[PDB]
Amino acid sequence: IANQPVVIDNGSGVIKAGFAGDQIPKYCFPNYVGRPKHVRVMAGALEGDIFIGPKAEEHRGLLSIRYPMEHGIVKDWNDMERIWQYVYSKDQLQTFSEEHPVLLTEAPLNPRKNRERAAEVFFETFNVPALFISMQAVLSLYATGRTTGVVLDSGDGVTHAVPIYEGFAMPHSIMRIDIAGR
Amino acid sequence: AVQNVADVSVLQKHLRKLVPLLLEDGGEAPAALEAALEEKSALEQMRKFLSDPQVHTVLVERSTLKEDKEFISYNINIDIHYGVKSNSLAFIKRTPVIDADKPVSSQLRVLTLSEDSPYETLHSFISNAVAPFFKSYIRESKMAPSVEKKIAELEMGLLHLQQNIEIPEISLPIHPMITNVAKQCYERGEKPKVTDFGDKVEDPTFLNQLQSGVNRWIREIQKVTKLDRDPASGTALQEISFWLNLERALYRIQEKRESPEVLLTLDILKHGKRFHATVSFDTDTGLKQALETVNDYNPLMKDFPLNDLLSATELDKIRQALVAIFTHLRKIRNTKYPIQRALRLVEAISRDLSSQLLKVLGTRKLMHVAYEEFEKVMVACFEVFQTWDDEYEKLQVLLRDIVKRKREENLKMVWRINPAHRKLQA
Amino acid sequence: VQNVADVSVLQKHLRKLVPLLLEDGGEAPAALEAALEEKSALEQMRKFLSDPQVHTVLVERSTLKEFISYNINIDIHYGVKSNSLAFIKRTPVIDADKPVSSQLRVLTLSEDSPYETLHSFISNAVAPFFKSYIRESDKMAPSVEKKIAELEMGLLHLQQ
Amino acid sequence: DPASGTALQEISFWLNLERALYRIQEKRESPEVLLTLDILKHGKRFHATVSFDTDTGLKQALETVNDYNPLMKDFPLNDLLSATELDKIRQALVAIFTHLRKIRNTKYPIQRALRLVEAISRDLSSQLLKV
Ligand SMILES: Nc1ncnc2c1ncn2[C@@H]1O[C@H](COP(=O)(O)OP(=O)(O)O)[C@@H](O)[C@H]1O
Repeated sequence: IANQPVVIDNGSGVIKAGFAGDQIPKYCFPNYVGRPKHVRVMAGALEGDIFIGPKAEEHRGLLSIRYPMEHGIVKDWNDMERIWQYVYSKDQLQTFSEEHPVLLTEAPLNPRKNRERAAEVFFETFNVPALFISMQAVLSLYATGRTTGVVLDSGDGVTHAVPIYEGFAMPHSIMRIDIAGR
Repeated sequence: AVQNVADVSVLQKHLRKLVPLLLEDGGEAPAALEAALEEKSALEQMRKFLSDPQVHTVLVERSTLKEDKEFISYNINIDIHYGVKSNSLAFIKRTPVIDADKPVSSQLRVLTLSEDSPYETLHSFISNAVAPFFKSYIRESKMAPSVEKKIAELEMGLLHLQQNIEIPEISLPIHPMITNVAKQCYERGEKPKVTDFGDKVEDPTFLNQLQSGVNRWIREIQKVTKLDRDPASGTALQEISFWLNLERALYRIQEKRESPEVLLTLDILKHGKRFHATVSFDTDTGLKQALETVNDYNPLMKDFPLNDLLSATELDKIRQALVAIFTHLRKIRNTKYPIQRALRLVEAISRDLSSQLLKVLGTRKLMHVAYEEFEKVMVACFEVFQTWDDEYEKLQVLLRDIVKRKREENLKMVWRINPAHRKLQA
Repeated sequence: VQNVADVSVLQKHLRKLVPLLLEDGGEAPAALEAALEEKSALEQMRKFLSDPQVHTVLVERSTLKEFISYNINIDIHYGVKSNSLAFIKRTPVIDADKPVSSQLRVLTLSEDSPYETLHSFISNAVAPFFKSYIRESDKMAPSVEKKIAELEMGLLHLQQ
Repeated sequence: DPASGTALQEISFWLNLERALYRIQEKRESPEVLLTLDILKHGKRFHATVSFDTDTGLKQALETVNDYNPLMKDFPLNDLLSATELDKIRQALVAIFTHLRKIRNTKYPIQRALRLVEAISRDLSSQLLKV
């Protein structure tokens, strides 16, 4: 038992999150981590090093923006921890990661280590009551309401097609190339 | 740091001048108080009181011993123990040791432990000197909210102690701001609408706290709905009364469920498109199935003829009583009675049968009568035993056809019952 | 349920009980006489002795500026330098022809904070009284004794 | 001092600091205090404004206490101090160390944490000596 499931849609370029049952995702921001490049000289400067979200977007000139996830695969887990931790901050959710089960979108054909270490991150540092990793095409077809059909997506780092038949996403027909938006 | 440990003089004078005002209708120090103060044991109790830093209390009892009309003598001890014919008293020091060059009374916490029973004694002192005092102190402003609740439920626990509730009845707390909103509507007489919060309805932290409260409510309901104990634990009347308590208690849980304030919270979660807590409020809570099983056993538990067995000292009264109770119990064919539950029930019935027969043999003086009266009593004993055997076989056949009409399985049901009456029969 | 206990009866017990708990023995001071002759206090004694819905009455010992300010207030409150002393009725009927002192319960409330104050009163005298009673002489008695120890521990931590 | 003192004093300590700083920041963010700063900035007496916005450790204090708060929120050490049953003491040890597992998201000083564990052991020996 918990409060409400939090649907955190990842993405190599734009993370999107909010509570389940919501109509539109209320919290969406780029999936990058910006830390300053210049030298802190004057006091009263922008305190704190790592910036994520609207503040990192605003003072874009100072940062040295990098991406922790590329081609749907996490390259740095520390930046991802800070991003997820930012999702649970006072600027986005204002909640705790102990009373919310987590729905987590994830791209197909990814390494097992993504699900494994991502699960460790949630259930250990966040200690969420329940985690559920899923595909992305299945969710898109559920969003349109129909049930059988292929799904052609191209996010920021991946692109794939999944022929879904009544929910059973056929695992032997998921072509996937790594040429996307970014 | 105290270099002036108070002399016994000022304390004895404080006792003689103040203590009789509480132990009489004003009055003065009686001669028994002076002899009771000059008791070597009492002097060393008050000296250990004024010298030992860990000693805080002491008992100044008002013993009223009879036929001397009653005498008035005083008992002094550091240990505090309740008396039934005495006005005891308690002296607590604010300091570890008293510095008598200030008011010694202002370094004593005189608490009156009169002859009123400790249950209502603590209830009186809490409800009239702790709850308004400490709660006013938190009104002027943490461990304190927990302390506050422990004050309330501790004193209420004394009531639970007295009346023997046996079932926890826990209320469902709602968020305070919602209570202020309903209070604002209560000042007018308007029904507090769902959209009274307006923008506050479709917000994240608001619905978050709402689900937190409803989730704790579900745990409060499940705390007592799934509760169960050993069917043979305690006497027969205890288990039977326990099922009765569960019936009325689950109805009280339904009462707390059907209030419009709780429904208002449910409307908040429904209007905010959060179906989880709403559907789980009735499905995740086992209250519905608990109430339906309660209602299945509800007529079976009301009007139980165990009192026919209570004041039955004559074996003929026991014969007719045993047949009556079992014929009333015959309605378990339509209410699905369990096997092992019925067998432990039967052994509980035999437990009370044995208890009644034990006192019956006590009030019989059977070791001195002639064989004529003893023969009649003997035959009456076997009369009761035969009513047990043949009617119990009728109840056996009754449960046999019950298990046949239900068609469930082939369990290893034990009918090798060794009740509480064959022990005396042999 | 036969009569009404006049203000003067408990006035006599107040003027004779205040010197040995709020003063340093002797006579009831001028502040106590003014407080006992207070019209408000007269109504408090009438409602405390002849109205079954008033369980309390408090005789506070307040000091301000080195100035004596006694008071009779039924509602219990706390002042930082208030060495309160209350009268609590046991039974909902208090008599006048009978002894008025053997029908109530008197209780001080010193200038210490209610943390150590109520911890001292409850934790020091309630526990041996209740424990020695129930461990001599129904259902939830030892668990309510546990609750007493829990309240005791909470006040202890509020003090330290 | 994280070394000496009871552990309860430390838990209550950080909570009381959050309360103090929370009320402090609400006093600071009031429009009256804001207008005093506006007056000094319009008067250009930047000594007062810069010293008010950078010399007080408030901004860092709120940050530090909020980083320690998840470990400090609802620390169940009272359970050791609650029941005399040795099994209850064991269960309290279990719940306490599972609550101490929360350090992964708090960045609290590990040395202070070790001293906190020793304070817990002082409570352990105290409760056992009592029982
Ligand atoms: N109007 C647009 N035209 C073309 N590309 C866009 C436009 N808007 C966004 N994009 C690209 O699409 C990406 C968004 O996809 P994204 O939501 O990241 O998918 P996922 O979240 O599954 O990674 C962004 O990286 C951006 O580069």
